[PDB]
Amino acid sequence: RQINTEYAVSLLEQLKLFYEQQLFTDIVLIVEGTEFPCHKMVLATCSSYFRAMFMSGLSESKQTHVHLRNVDAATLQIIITYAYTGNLAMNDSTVEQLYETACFLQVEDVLQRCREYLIKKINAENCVRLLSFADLFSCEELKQSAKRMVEHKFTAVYHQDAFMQLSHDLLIDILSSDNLNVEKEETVREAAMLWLEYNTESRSQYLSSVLSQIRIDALSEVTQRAWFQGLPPNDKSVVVQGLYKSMPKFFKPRLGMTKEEMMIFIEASSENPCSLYSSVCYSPQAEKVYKLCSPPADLHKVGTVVTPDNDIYIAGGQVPLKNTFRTVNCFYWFDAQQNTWFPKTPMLFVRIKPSLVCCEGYIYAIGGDSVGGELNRRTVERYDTEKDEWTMVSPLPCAWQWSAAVVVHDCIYVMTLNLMYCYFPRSDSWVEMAMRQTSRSFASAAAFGDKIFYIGGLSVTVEIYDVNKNEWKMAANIPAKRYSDPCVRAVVISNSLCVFMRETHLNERAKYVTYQYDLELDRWSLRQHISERVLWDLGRDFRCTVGKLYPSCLEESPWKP
Amino acid sequence: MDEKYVNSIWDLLKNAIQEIQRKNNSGLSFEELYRNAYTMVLHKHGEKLYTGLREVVTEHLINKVREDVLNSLNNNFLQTLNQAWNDHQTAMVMIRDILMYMDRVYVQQNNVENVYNLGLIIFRDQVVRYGCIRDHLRQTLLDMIARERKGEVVDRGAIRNACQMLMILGLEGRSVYEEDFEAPFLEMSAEFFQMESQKFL
Repeated sequence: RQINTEYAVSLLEQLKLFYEQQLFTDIVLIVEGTEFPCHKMVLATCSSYFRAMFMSGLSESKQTHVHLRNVDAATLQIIITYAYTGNLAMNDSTVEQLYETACFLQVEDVLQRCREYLIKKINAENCVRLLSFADLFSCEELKQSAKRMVEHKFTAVYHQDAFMQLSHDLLIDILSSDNLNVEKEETVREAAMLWLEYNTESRSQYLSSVLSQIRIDALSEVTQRAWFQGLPPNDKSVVVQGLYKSMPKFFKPRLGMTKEEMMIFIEASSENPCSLYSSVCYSPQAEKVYKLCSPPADLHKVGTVVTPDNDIYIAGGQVPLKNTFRTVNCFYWFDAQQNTWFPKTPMLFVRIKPSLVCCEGYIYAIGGDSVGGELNRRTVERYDTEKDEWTMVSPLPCAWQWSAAVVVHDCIYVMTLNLMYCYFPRSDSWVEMAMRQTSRSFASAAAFGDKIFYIGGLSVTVEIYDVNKNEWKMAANIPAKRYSDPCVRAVVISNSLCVFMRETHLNERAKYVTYQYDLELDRWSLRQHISERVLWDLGRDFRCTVGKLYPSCLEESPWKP
Repeated sequence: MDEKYVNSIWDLLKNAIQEIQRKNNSGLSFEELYRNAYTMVLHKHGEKLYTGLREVVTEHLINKVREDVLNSLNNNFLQTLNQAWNDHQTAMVMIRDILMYMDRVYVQQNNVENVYNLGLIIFRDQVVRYGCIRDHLRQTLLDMIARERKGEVVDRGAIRNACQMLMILGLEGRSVYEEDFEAPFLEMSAEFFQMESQKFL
């Protein structure tokens, strides 16, 4: 039995003290002239290479001084101090060299720690770099994660400097995969070309291999003429092998072309009584209802946000204590292919129904019951999508509840009962805006074009605001049946303003129908009526947002018409 | 890098391995070999290293132990076999250390047996399961066990060492050892006990 109370801590601390005082040391590591006196026992128990270094009978087993090369001094020092105290304390810059030295020394625990740290830090730019790093040092988890991140982002960037310097096998795996998040088939062609234009006459065979990989759909466009311009002289059989890649090799449709603009819904009426809420989706064009997996599977009252790059995030929320609703500041992100939710850096305050707004690539969470007992109750907190951290900003002018916030013209706009403030990201300050003549709450707003459409409130209040004009005006009243309480939802659909409303009467069933609204007509034309045979009841606290999803990755929601 | 550099690295590694297998592991460095293995597997040339290791091991076995066992099939045959097995194990200790540093990545990527298992398999194929060594070992073990059963006492720890060697050579369980030992031994025991019962009745 390992008694952790007395001996373990005391033994570890005394070993650390002996290391500090250079006591009972019998082996010293020479690293480019730097001396690291240490013990053989700790190296054997920590590293799987030092055990063979000191146990296997050779000339270095009986050697007081050992000249270990191809290792950095700082990395070896941090590995030794981790072995002597158990704390790694890794930064964000020296992770690559630390992992390389750990792999060379075969220290499993620090290898796993660095693997987890790297798999948690594939943010935006090191994806291709760490993918190449994992290709150099075999790491299945890192390889798969970096491959997915590359298939997600490089398909939208395809210009990274590090991407040019890649091995043939990794590039073939990337290109031949059917996970390319590209809505068009020419971008991958030009990416492959530019990968084969900066290094030509050196990778001509690999040029032919990538040419075959990109396949006929993009092979029949321009590649022949560009290659004729760039081919080496006196090349004949290369023409023969290039001409062959027209008929064969199974031309098939890709997966990234299925970016159907749909609607993501949360907190729906769960089918099985064992579950409370569920997240589902609706297809405006396919006229189908898809489902999504709950991010925590137990926590509710979350807020949604969609970046211009079509990303889904979940922040805040409350979960039942399950003693024998507590608020959690956790964060999550939705995978567009794996149909799962990978968590991210949690917030600093446990918010209830936060309002997340994206602007300038940053996620801004406005209000939502931060802690409630703040000295300055009207505060906010934003997110960094690149650095993966939360930065405090200028707080709210006035404290508001059940508010809504949108982004227009790269500016933060938050709407409340009657007031509105514009937050300047450049100066980090709030400027007073126009005041609504009607006091309505429990409503949301949509940022369509350059006009904010605040719909609903307690109703059918249609108050249109323009940034360039800075005024509030009414347009019309949405046609709804009397003796009902409509639930309005305003969102952009296919670059056209539309609404999604549900009417409920006494002893009557709910009806779902979306209307097409015109700017100059001030009328909601009947666009499409959602049939109850495909979509069932949603509820009251459901939310709506616009985003593109994959039908194959998701699954249809089974429900009897 | 260039093929010349990796060829020279492999040549020196093979020379070091042969020197180790020749009971001369005292004056040989370990850090240099580990660094060369690192720079060899790093450049994604593990297949060549594995093939060269297999070729070197099988050539060394066929040259040394196959000749030694056949040259002493009557003068301490089992003792020489046990000594050869012990020498092979004590060299494969360090061989497996280095090529197991290699094996981590190699068999977590290429899905093959480890170098210790490779050495065990090649030893089984080239020594124990030889066309002449196998039958001679079977005959001598049957003869000595029958003589022990007759009433006179012979060496017993040696048979335990041989059985343990065969069990380790199984490398998965009791697949090879059980057949190779028991089946001729089962038949010999069957005939012996049948004759004994016929005499006793």
